[PDB]
Amino acid sequence: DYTLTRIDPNGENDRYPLQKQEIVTDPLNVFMGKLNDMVNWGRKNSIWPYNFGLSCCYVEMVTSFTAVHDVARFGAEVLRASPRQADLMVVAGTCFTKMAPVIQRLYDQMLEPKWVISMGACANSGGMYDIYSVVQGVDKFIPVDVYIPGCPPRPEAYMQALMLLQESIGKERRPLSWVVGDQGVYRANMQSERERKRGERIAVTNLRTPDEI
Amino acid sequence: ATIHVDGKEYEVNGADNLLEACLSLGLDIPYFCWHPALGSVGACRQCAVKQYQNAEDTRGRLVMSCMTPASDGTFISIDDEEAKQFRESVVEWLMTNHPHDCPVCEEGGNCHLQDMTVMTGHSFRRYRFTKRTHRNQDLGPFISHEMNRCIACYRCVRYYKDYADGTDLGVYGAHDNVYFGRPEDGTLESEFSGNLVEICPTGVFTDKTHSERYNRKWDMQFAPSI
Amino acid sequence: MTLKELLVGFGTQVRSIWMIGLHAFAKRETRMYPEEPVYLPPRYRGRIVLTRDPDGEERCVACNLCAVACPVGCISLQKAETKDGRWYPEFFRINFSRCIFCGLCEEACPTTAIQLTPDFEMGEYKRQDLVYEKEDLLISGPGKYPEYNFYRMAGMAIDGKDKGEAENEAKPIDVKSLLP
Amino acid sequence: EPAWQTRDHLDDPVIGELRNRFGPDAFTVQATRTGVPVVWIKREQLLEVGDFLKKLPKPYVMLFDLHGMDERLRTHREGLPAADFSVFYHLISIDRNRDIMLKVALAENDLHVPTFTKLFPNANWYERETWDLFGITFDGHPNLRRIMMPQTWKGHPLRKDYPARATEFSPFELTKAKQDLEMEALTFKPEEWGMKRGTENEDFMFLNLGPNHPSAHGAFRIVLQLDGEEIVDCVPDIGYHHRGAEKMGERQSWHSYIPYTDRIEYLGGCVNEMPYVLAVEKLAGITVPDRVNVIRVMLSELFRINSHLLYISTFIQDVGAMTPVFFAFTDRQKIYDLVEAITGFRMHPAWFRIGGVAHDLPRGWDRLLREFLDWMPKRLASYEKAALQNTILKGRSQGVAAYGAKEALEWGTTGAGLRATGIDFDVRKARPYSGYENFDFEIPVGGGVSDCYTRVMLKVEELRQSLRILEQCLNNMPEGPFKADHPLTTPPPKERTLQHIETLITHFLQVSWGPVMPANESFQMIEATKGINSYYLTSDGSTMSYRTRVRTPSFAHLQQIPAAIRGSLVSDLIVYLGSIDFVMSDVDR
Ligand SMILES: CCCCCCCCCCC1=C(C)C(=O)C(OC)=C(OC)C1=O
Ligand code: SF4
Ligand code: SF4
Ligand code: SF4
Ligand code: SF4
Ligand code: SF4
Ligand code: FES
Repeated sequence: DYTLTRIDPNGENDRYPLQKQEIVTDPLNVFMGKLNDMVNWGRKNSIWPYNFGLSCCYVEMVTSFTAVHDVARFGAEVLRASPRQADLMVVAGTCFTKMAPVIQRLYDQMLEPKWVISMGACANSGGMYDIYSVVQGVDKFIPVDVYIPGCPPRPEAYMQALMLLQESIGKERRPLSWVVGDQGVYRANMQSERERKRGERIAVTNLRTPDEI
Repeated sequence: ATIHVDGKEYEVNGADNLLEACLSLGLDIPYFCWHPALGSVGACRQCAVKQYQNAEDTRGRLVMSCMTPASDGTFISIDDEEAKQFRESVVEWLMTNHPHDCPVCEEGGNCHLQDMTVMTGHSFRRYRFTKRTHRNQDLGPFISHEMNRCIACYRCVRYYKDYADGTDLGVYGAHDNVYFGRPEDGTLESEFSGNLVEICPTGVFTDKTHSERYNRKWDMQFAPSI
Repeated sequence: MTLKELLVGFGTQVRSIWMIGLHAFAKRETRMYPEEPVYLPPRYRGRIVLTRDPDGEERCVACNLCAVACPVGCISLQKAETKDGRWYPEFFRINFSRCIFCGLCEEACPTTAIQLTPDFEMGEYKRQDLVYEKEDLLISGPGKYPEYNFYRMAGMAIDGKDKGEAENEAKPIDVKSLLP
Repeated sequence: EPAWQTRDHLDDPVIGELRNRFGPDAFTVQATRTGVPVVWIKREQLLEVGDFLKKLPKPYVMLFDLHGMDERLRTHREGLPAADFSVFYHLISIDRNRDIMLKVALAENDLHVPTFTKLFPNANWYERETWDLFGITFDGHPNLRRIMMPQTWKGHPLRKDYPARATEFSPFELTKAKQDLEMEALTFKPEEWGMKRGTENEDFMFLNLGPNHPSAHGAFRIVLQLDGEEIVDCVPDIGYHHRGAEKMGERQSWHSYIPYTDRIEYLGGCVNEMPYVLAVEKLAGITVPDRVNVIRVMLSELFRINSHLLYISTFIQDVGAMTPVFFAFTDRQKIYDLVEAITGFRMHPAWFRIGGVAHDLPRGWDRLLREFLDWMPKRLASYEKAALQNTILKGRSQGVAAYGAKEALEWGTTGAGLRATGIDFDVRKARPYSGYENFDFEIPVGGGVSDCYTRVMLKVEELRQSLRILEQCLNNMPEGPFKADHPLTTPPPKERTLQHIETLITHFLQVSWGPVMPANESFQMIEATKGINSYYLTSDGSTMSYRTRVRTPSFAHLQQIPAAIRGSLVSDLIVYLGSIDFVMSDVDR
């Protein structure tokens, strides 16, 4: 229940992303597993987002940074202006066709490990902008770890996606060093949130009427 | 022939009625009972326009454009206030008994009655009493029958009996209980019964074969074919 | 700069430091998601559901008005019919990776079947899972509108509601009736 | 006579002046619902007419808008000159409080117009966009290159034969060759803009200030030619936020386009919805009731306070003080409490309708409005004392990127910059709309210099005035309908839709095929959060817009940037970008 990705920027593959993915089994012993868990804990509790925004979704993400939401509580407020110091790229906005090589370049300039959250309907699929100048989803060329529906997602939806990314990071397998060992990145194939929440969602019967505050 | 419509001069065929002449010019007059292939009968009273004998006439008189020849020198107004109010009143009278059926009606989005309700500008209901209802008939595998939606425009019987020479469709009953259908349940025997689904301006006669896998007209991908 | 400008600037710097240091004694403004739940007002436009009438049947008559009213085109459904003749969606899928939560489908719904509900937590790992079929949309109650039944108003006959049994409907009169 | 009635505006004195100067056969007056005299002039007389309007006794000083239109599919062109394409020029006389729209007809083969850049220097970017999207050449333009699309783009997307949807073309496939090609095309070429690489003593550093820069307000690049830290020249590179919103206007029904209007200026919300619904209501012949006017004004002022809070806090953050943005976003959350309760959404409510608003006000809205009106003023006074009266902020902003009334007028600058130059021009007072004349509020004006500091403090005073308007909205809220009684009110009131058949029919057709707007041209200008925002709508008689032209103020302000910042330090440009009040959705549409 793991997908292994191996990157190959100079291989015989031109289409982005320059990577290959294969469904494998969990590679994980009594000490390497514990130290991998410690590295995953440290990485998931210190996620520095890239100060990068395309449209209105960025306004909601930085709203989550402020005092009324305080995403600092999760340890994810540091907000680096440099791609080298950033761990998380939030595609917060429309992937405009003119902006797509820029997004690819900025993703290339980030360093390992890196995660991608596609925030909002535009970044997810193109959203309402099925139009000549808009790429229909940033996952046409960027591998995406978490998708947030919404236009915009509210700041707590961005926080919920941050927690989802934390659970995905906490059970991933990455090279502990670049000198010795397997260097491919193993990501757990999680149960979908739709299937997880289906039981409590279908059981809803009555909601408040839209007539009061 | 030269006619005047709302102060605009037009060249028309004098052998045509005013409704077909004005529709050929691109003007919008609401209509139900007239059809180009069936002729005019003046039943639905929807196509009212105000007529003036001279240019220096301001009183006028409401006439049926489908029943009025488009002769030389006629003055008419479509956008007259009394004409617009009467056409809206005709739509409202048709709406008094019409069922609340558009979401579950196969004619929706393709319905001439919907279009003429919108075209006259009638959107407020003030009738508060009961709506008459009808049972339906089984008309065979091709045509589905829903008489609640009938506006009694007589198009079906005029097409089926006068045009197509069919014998098993007719109009029964009287005043506001007029029923359009067969004398009993059974398959419509005309080889051209299927044209009723386009002839009927409402969802009384609908395509049952399409109704099995129904979609609306806007969702359809069309092509010209043979 | 002048001496007065220097003294005034020193005073303004001192004032700024003092006011932020007094903010250190203030009540916190943070709404602590997720430990305290987000309050959403009742008409908040979040996750879309399909609802049921008070009799327990699904309200959706598969009229396709929501799909055409959607400016994104992220609703796809197909009409089907039961034996008694009621219309219902054979399938109903919503692409939530596309949906902008504008609420135009709920506004266009003539049966109050489709409703936007106060729920914003729909983040996913794979965006193919953001395609919600009818099994993930149809809830077990009326949702925001507790009493409306479209079929109680429609003239079309279904099971348990014959001709003449809808609201504001008279009983059908046969053309063979003896009364004039 | 209702305000939406078709008028030719022959009683406007500018028509008589043009008739006396050029003759009665030199131009054709078109009757519209734009509220503005629309005059078709010959292409050979365009510069003469523009010069004559520039030198009138009470002159037309601002080129408000300049764009094109593809008339080849327009079936209702009665009384109009024969045109395959056309270019329109919206000019404003502030001292007359009047405006005129000149129109030039063009044949398909001869798609060239004389450039307007000598008369109005802000015509440069408008002509670049008209060339980019329509393929209309402007002769004598100093640099007529693409501005919305990349340089390696084929075709002109606003043409009627260009496909709108991305799914018409192949899905986006980023390859190595394509990435190298578009990254080469994005690379700045200083020889194409008349810049040298340096002097003999030193080299100029060409710096990308964006698209990914903390001070660029979105997808936006300025290429700075730097001598040390001095800006020798700059080229603002826009079009990175181009969403095809006008093309989408030709692609959605009149009702289903409203959420797109929300995302034109994404900090504006209902403010962005207001000119579109007013222009559609002019097309539909709808006069909304008083309660609708007050509801729309209240939502507009709430979103104006929201946008101004973000603007003031981000200016303070750009100057260097990072604390007030936390508190200001808390204030934005108080506004969002009210806005979520009323509309069901935070950022893009999509809540205005043709003929009214989507729902009535929920029970208990006045409690939330009263809470915000009690919360706001102490917070604003705290921001003023802690940050805006700090002398380091004043030394960063006072006297920085300054321009006067002449520079504001020649670049189309509106909003706080224009009123900071001393010109008292606000749309809500000069051309009142939506019942704004029933509210008492002041329009703050500057002393004559449009500073960074003056623009920010003018927006602070505008925030206080919007608080006054909201107090009046809370205290005097009319009882009545939230939707007009017109047949074209889209959608109709929902309860009548759910129980009345004719209302159900109207709703059915309005949400599916769309409301039918009779063929006309309409225009609505409003005071948006960042300046003057306008919608120019052409109906061809269908359920879709034939042409949706959105004039946004941020386009003009970003074009003004190199004239006002040339010869300054980079820090001055950072403060200038913070004080313009722009978002790039507004710039690129
Ligand atoms: C970091 C602590 C919380 C403050 C949040 C940042 C302040 C608001 C962001 C302003 C902004 C906007 C709107 C913006 O659109 C933009 O472009 C993406 C920026 O540059 C990175 C911005 O800085
Ligand atoms: S998804 Fe909506 S809110 Fe987010 S960038 Fe797109 S238009 Fe803006
Ligand atoms: S016949 Fe027309 S108006 Fe009547 S229910 Fe069907 S679609 Fe509606
Ligand atoms: S069944 Fe149809 S065609 Fe016949 S009278 Fe009724 S509405 Fe007209
Ligand atoms: S909320 Fe808007 S975008 Fe989402 S399914 Fe409904 S109509 Fe479509
Ligand atoms: S508009 Fe309502 S009843 Fe019609 S198909 Fe959509 S959810 Fe079903
Ligand atoms: S169409 Fe003329 S009366 Fe029916």
